[PDB]
Amino acid sequence: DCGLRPLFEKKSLEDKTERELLESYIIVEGSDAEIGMSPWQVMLFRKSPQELLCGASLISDRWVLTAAHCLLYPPWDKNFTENDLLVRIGKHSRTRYERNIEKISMLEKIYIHPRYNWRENLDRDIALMKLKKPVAFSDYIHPVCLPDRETAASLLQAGYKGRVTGWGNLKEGQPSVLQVVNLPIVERPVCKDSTRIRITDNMFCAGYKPDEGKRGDACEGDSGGPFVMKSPFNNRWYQMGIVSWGEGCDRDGKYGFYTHVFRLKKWIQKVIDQFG
Amino acid sequence: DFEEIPEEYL
Ligand SMILES: NCc1ccc(Cl)cc1CNC(=O)[C@@H]1CCCN1C(=O)[C@@]1(O)c2ccccc2-c2c[n+]([O-])ccc21
Repeated sequence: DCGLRPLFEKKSLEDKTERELLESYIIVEGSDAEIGMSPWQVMLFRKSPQELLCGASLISDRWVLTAAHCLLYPPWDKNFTENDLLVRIGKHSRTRYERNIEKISMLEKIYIHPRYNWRENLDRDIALMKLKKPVAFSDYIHPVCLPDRETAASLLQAGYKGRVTGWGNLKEGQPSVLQVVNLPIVERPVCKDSTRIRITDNMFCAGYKPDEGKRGDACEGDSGGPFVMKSPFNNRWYQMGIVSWGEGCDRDGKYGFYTHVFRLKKWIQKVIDQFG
Repeated sequence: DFEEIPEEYL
């Protein structure tokens, strides 16, 4: 039942911009998310001091996906343990406690990819978090699907648009509610030529180039969030990427880089069945 | 500037 939103697909209602995504299959400069638009959106919350740590996504009733750098990043002296954080699911407002809507879960264990490269280019920027108890699904809490080889091959193409969501900075400035933006996947050569950082096959970049006019990008605080696409084949939402890194936010000539979820699916599956 | 969550969670 993954990728089918209770307030949209399940009731045959479309959100205001999903059409833009479909037409392409041939947070800075975003907008307020609609209620129940990204039911898999998760907020990584730091216990003390209470503050936004990163975004994340719900992939089952007991597993949450995020970017490895959100939990481990030596350059900024970041090395969180499971007891240092909380997972807030089903949220819309950034700072308010959404009683009767959101659910706060504790972390049982954190799993960082063994070959995550924090010292150079954030290669394999991915991590899994097992919750102590399963969260109950609702209109505002629902898992997103993970892509299979065919899904990735068909939708991970230059020009095809995905959607990124998060409570991060609005400019390189904090939003009241969850922000959303649809961005086109950019061809590899362009991504590589826009930076001095080495790009790998475990990442893809997205965003508009200066000649396109439109803008948009993830920013600090959005890391760990999902880059999703709605399959035109089965009408389900798939998490194709994880907000990873970018030079600044929404700068002309630059692009946001996302962890290639399918490429690391092997690792994801291994961790899942090995640990419950 | 975050509200404050129920004590059970903390
Ligand atoms: N920068 C905001 C931004 C814009 C678009 C996206 Cl998709 C994601 C993000 C948020 N992610 C980050 O900031 C991450 C956190 C870890 C270092 N990050 C970088 O990005 C960053 O460009 C950066 C910024 C400041 C200092 C050092 C570094 C750095 C070092 N490496 O090896 C790769 C990428 C970066």
